[PDB]
Amino acid sequence: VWQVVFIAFLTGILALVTIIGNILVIVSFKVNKQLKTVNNYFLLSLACADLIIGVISMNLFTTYIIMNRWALGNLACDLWLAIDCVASNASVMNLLVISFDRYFSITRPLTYRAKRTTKRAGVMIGLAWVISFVLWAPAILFWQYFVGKRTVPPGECFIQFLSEPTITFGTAIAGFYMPVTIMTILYWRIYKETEKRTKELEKKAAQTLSAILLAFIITWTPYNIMVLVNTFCDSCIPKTFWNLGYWLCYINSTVNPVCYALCNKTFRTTFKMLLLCQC
Amino acid sequence: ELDQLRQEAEQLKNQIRDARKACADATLSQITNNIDPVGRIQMRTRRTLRGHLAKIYAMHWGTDSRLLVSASQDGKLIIWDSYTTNKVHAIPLRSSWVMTCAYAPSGNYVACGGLDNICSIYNLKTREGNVRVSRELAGHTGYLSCCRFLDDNQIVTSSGDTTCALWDIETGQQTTTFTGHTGDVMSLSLAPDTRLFVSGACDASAKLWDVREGMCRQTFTGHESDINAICFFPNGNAFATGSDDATCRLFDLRADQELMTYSHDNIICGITSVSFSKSGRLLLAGYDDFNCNVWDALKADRAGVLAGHDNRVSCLGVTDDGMAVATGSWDSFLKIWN
Amino acid sequence: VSAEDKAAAERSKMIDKNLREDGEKARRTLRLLLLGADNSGKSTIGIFETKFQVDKVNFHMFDVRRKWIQCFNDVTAIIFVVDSSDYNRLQEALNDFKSIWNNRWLRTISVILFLNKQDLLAEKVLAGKSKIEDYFPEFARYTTPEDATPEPGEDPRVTRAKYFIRKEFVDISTASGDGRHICYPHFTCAVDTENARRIFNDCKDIILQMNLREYNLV
Amino acid sequence: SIAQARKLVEQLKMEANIDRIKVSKAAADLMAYCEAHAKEDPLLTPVPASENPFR
Amino acid sequence: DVQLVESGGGLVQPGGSRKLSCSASGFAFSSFGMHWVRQAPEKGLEWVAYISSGSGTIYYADTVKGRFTISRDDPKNTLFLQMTSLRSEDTAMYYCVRSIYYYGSSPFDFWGQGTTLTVSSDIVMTQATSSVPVTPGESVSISCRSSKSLLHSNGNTYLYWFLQRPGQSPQLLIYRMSNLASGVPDRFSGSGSGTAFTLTISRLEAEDVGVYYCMQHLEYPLTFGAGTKLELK
Ligand SMILES: C[N+]1([O-])CCN(C2=Nc3cc(Cl)ccc3Nc3ccccc32)CC1
Repeated sequence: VWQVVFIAFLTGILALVTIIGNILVIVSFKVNKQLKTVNNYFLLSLACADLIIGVISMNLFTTYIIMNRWALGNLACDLWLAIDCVASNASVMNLLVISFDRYFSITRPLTYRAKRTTKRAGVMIGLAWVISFVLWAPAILFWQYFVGKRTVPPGECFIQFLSEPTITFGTAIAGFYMPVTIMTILYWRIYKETEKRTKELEKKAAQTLSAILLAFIITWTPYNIMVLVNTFCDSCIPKTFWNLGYWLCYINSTVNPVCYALCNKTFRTTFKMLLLCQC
Repeated sequence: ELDQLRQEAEQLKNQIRDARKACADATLSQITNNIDPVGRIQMRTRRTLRGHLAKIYAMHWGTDSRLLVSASQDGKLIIWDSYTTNKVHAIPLRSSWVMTCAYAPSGNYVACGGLDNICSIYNLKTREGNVRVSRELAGHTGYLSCCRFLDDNQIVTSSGDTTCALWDIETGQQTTTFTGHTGDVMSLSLAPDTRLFVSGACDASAKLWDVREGMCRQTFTGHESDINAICFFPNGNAFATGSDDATCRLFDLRADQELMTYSHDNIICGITSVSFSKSGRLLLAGYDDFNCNVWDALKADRAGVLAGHDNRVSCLGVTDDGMAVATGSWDSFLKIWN
Repeated sequence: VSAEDKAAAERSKMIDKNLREDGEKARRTLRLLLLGADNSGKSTIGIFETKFQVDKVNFHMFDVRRKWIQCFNDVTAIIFVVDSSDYNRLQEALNDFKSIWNNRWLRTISVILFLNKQDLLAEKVLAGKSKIEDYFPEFARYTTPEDATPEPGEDPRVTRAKYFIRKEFVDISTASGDGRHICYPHFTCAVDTENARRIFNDCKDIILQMNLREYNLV
Repeated sequence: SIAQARKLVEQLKMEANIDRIKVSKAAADLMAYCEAHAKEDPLLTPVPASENPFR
Repeated sequence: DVQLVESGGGLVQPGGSRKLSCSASGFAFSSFGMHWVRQAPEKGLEWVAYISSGSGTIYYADTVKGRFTISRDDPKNTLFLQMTSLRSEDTAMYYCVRSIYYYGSSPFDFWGQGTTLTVSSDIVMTQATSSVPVTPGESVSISCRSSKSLLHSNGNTYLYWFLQRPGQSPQLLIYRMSNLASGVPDRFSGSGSGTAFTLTISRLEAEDVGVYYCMQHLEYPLTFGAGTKLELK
């Protein structure tokens, strides 16, 4: 086909954008002394999950579309789905703990950050990653052992328990829907004191609030919606439209540097300095 | 009467100016355009004394060029084994504002001073294995900007009451007071023979004082703003002043007038600390723009920059043996350059 | 590494943990600078230090042309007091607040304002033996700009002056800085009981400003 | 004020009287001093790695 | 005012257990490393155990490694030596010694008294001169020779000289060859090189009779000298 180069190039440019954006964040925290703060630990953790997506879960998907069938072993389809589901969950938890950390800094300005040291600034980082491991990796890597063998066709790579229609809503509720409810409630409450401080003692608050909530709802809801309807009907939505929403879920890792990192002025100055001239 | 002294003071001042001009036989630059330029000196960070949590305001090398005491706004005086980065001691301070710290030449004492208008002296080498306060010198009106040990029993301090004093540590009394400056004395340097000392002040004037007699021998006026740092040339017959007007100048004690000015068009921030080198050819000045410039002392051309701090350089000390330079900034790090 | 250098390193590590522990306890306290004038009631709201803990947060306030301003560049807020009742020196107070506002180091440092002798001010203009317009005539206008004051109406026309004197300290205030640092006018007496809450609430607001700026919601 | 004025003249007389020398004699000393002590300046003259105590 | 007082001990039948206690008073005990050293009735000083400041580093001698326990209580200003399975070779009098460790320090500076206990690879020191008589007013030089170069690459040599007067605890004269201690006359001096060290006692005087020992510090175990004696006539 004459469009194979176009499809790979379309995802190829986005794949390289994601990896270069994340590696800048992981080195900007290191080469710049002003970025070694306590709240910046959450951003580097989010970038770590972001680059894992950009090197393993994205390029392998490019093969699955340019090459019609999955040319890999039984286990070679097991670890990719595990690392994809772990990394994506890890991104949401890091975005969740960022909402909590921002929430208390605004609402407890003199107390919360005072009782937040590097020893206890990495604990919720660990629970952010540990929950991602246990909820997904054991449930996917060793699912065939628990029930028979590979129920998947030999030339496919989908997750086995998309058909079990009780775990799929449970793991979607515990993976996307619950963190989103906490996210918007906290980010709506943060806006309350933002208006209150201006009054007692408005524009840039919304310009950043939407750029961080919308850049997650629209790039992740369609996939979780299709999984909900897929578990009831195996073949009711197009596979190409299933795949586009599947690929759309990786784009949050692309925009995260220009969503949480490139928002900060101290990050912006460092990024401009290295982009203008290599150092 | 009162008017008569006014013209007499002015006329006698003019005789000073005429006497100064007769000694201006030739410019220092005129006769020094024959020596080989130092070129560019490349200094690299060799240590980072992590541990301070606030803005470092002063440091002092020991006479052994091994131990150094550092002062920061966290109320801690730390002695560092710079060879191994080890912390030898950690002295808590009663007042958290330290503008100066000194190391006794013997090594048994350290001096701390700042906004409390008190020079506190700590005994390091003593029984019980801990550092204790030896004396608390009181009597200045303004804040101490600098203090330098002469021996184990005498210390010369500079203050913001436009005065400098010499103390008897055992008695705790001001043996000598030095008056005559109009602005705030911000820096101090003892001569190698510890018989005279300079004290640059905020009135854009620097003065030589006599420790034995207590009389201001000379006064130098060439600057336009606060003089922040001052240091003797290793000869002891000249000193350099770094001023808030963004200019270093090398005054001469015998010629009694300025020799060389170190200024560049693109430099606008002031000068915080000044220290010469062992031979005096290098005039290192710490600036407000986060790095210190290694000026050529006889040539007034920037020979290099030490860009390793992300905040302004507060203190700039050089080892007595010339083997290292230690720079402390508001970044809460000391960097040992070689 | 030697036997004694290993032991020396163990000593250095122990000093490190006490330095970090002491530094951590030093992070739950707020530095406050106090300035103003001589006949101003500095201690009625060589360096004196007072530490008052309001709502479990330590506020260690400090009492002392001003070269040592470079020390107070990490201060949360500089408390300034001007003499409302003392009339024919206010233009000195404006000049002092002018340099503190536009100083090299106090560009991001907020200022709290604590207009003093408020009780004396009310009875100063009621008698009528003091022409402010003769001190400085901006009052010639006497606009009484529309405002709401909890306090009663001025019998002698005193209250507009209560906000008349006050606002000169909010015009120089909003002339340079681009919103980096904020001044907070207040009115206080010598018997105004809970006055440390004003700094606490003002210190609360400033921590938002740095917090919001890092998150770029402002 | 008269006493302070007298002290200023008394101080200035001490300033103008004592002694001075020309710059060329004074400058040639610093030119000679640095060139005489130039062999013991590690900052100016680089030192071997075996002699640097901050390796 | 520095004072280390040792207690416990006494007569124990073999197979039993006994705990010694040393109480410190007069110095910052929390900032000092502490040692336990025994003394056989007619032998020399011997290392037993060492506990660091903060109890983060403990070293026991191979002779009693396993049946000895060392511990300290900084709030109580005391340190203990729990001895179990006492042997017939453990009959000795135990001292407690303080040592601090930083740049320019003088470890093993102060020694305590002794507690009697009667029960019914490594560098080796060479104190060849078992006993040499010296006339008063003259000068005597003692030579030490270990079995290893006692100069480390950091420039720090390692020998501490000790003087054990009759009926008295050992005292520290020199730390690291060429460093006088506190409260010591200037006549004592030391010099030399690796495996070749000498201490000079110029102008020998009264109250200077005793047995001199030689200790290394480059590597635990803390092996001491066999003992060099000086006596009157
Ligand atoms: C789209 N993708 O590239 C592939 C899959 N993926 C997820 N899949 C799910 C599977 C089910 Cl059965 C229910 C819910 C979710 N949502 C997630 C929720 C959190 C983390 C991962 C997923 C990671 C990204």
